[PDB]
Amino acid sequence: EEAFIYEAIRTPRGKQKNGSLTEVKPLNLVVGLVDELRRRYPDLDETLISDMILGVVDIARTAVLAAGLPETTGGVQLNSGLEAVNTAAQKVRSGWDDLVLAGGVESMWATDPETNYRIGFVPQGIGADLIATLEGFSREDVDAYALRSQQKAAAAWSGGYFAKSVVPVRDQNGLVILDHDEHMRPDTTMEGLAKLKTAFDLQKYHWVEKINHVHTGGNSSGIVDGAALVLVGSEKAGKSQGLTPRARIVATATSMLTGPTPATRKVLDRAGLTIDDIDLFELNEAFASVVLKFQKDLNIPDEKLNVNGGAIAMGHPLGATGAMITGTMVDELERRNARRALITLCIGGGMGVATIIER
Amino acid sequence: EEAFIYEAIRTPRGKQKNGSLTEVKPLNLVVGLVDELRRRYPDLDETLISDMILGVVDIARTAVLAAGLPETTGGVQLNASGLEAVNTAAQKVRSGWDDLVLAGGVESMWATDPETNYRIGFVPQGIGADLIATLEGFSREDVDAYALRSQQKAAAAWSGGYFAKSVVPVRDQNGLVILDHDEHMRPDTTMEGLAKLKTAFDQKYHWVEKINHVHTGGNSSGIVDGAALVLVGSEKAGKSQGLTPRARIVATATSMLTGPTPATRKVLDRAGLTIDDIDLFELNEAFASVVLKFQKDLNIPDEKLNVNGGAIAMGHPLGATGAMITGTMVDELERRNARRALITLCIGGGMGVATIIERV
Ligand SMILES: [Cl-]
Repeated sequence: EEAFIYEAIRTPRGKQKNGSLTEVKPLNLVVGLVDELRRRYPDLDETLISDMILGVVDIARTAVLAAGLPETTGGVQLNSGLEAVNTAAQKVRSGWDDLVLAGGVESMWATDPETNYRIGFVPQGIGADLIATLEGFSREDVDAYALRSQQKAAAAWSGGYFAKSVVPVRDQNGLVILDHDEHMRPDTTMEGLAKLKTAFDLQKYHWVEKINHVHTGGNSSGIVDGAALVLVGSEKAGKSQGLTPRARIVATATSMLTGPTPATRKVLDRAGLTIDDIDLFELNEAFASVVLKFQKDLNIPDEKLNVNGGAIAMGHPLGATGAMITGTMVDELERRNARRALITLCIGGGMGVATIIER
Repeated sequence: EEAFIYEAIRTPRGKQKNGSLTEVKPLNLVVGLVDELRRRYPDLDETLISDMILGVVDIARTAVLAAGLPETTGGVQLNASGLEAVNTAAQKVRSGWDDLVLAGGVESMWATDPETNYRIGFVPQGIGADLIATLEGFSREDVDAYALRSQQKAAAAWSGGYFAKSVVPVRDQNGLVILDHDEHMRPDTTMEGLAKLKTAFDQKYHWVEKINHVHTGGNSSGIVDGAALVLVGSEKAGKSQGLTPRARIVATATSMLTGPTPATRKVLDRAGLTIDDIDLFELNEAFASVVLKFQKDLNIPDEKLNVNGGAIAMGHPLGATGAMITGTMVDELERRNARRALITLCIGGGMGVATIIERV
């Protein structure tokens, strides 16, 4: 039993505290995606949707009720060792569930020194600086990575790449509240990044005399509000409801900011694939050094990594991350007419998840 | 891809506060079961064990490490809501990418009984149980007779030797036996004894004037210490390691105290089975009224239900419950040369889970 992605949508991402989604309750952010799916697929028999799976870093069960999904639909809420998309594929592959909604939601800690904005866990930030210290990534390296995120995000937005999947959030009278990723800073420059103050100032690594603190509010991802859902199902369930499969989930696997690397090696193993076989690599951008280390570890070509930008630009939506970056790849495989993407992030108490999809 | 159960072991159950496992750390209860699986299958390649999944009401990750399981084995903690250990393990194996999985749980020290101040176990849960008794017409005598039969059938199973293969004694750091039996059991229980007990829990159902409070510390299950583990795997994993499959997991499904009923109807639908096709029904005994309602709802024969006793007698081990009652059925199918059992419990923010196994 193969698991296919039939749809993958998401909310634009709102800045927390003083942004556009601050008054919108997380439930309503999730129910609006269900309502968009219904507009897209009005004939859909929801009796086949066995679970809504929500990552939150009783909303899954409450969301089912507020959306008016069937009472036969369960709610699964995830913070240990699992991930939403990975869980939905295993359910469907097991052959006892027919359609699953999988994704997550975030709605308002490490903080950047000048803006007081969440970026987002203190010891993670120190680890990030340790990685840069151990691996020899300079302040200019991590800033150059941040710049390329903002640039690729800007190119993706202005190029229309996200038009199909990014669903405007509207108020209870229909006025658009937010239709774009407002955390983006497309005016970002290397000179601007260099003035920013470092934000995170160990005995296992006893040869390190001093940590070279290089991460800031500009090369670490700010936390943003948002929701995302992926509709996963069997072949028979989708051909039942006249849905067109958009990608196949080839393999998934699971394995303190270094987790994505081995989970990626493992998923590649399970699928009988190598790095050369993957057209696009998508890794959540929690901190620039962590992405650079992943790239350095696996010899990942620059032109294949986070090709439409990542969380440094658009924001880190915590629980919603997995469904957002999956959908970003489902869409980008189609725009490129490319074949395979590998999507990976932290679960993540030290633990990573990696998933290979096929167009 | 079929999911098979290759082994199912469990700790005896310790009374909380004054009992035999009160100073045994929950981590050690789990590690002991791993070390027992090793004694049984010493040539087993643990590299095929992809996860340890533990329900508890960072212990799964710490368990993997303390047990010296491989660094490739991950930990999954269900405390992750709407999921159940054994059901999650089955689906992983059936998915085809995981070869062997350890699934179970652990409890180690709220509604209490009015006299001995034990725990039994959430106050409003007990009110719902009384409410069910009132709506359905179960008397105090009905709920007590149910408790009595739990004690009797557990007494029977224990003295008959039924649990000898699966209940693994807990031992101290010098090897002395700390606990080898289900010490919460009260085999001397009588109807006269149960009737003296004080009730513990005294607009949707606007036609009910007063709730008939019938639940006590003798017909609601006390919470106990314990751990349990089920080893689930694929056909090929078992044949590489030369393990003998004991049962196949036919189906499993998921759906305040009524959840097991629809989950059971659902699992039955998925497997293409009726109630007549099941030899044994095993439902966790949180409260006597809830077991009687399940039985009454689905027309379950008395001789098929909780046939070796349940939590009222042996104790409710919270997170360990699913693996313990699963193992109870793997053994009892074997002992009867019977074919199928249905194992069910609350997850359970209102959510029930039911799983059908078939003896292989
Ligand atoms: Cl890049």
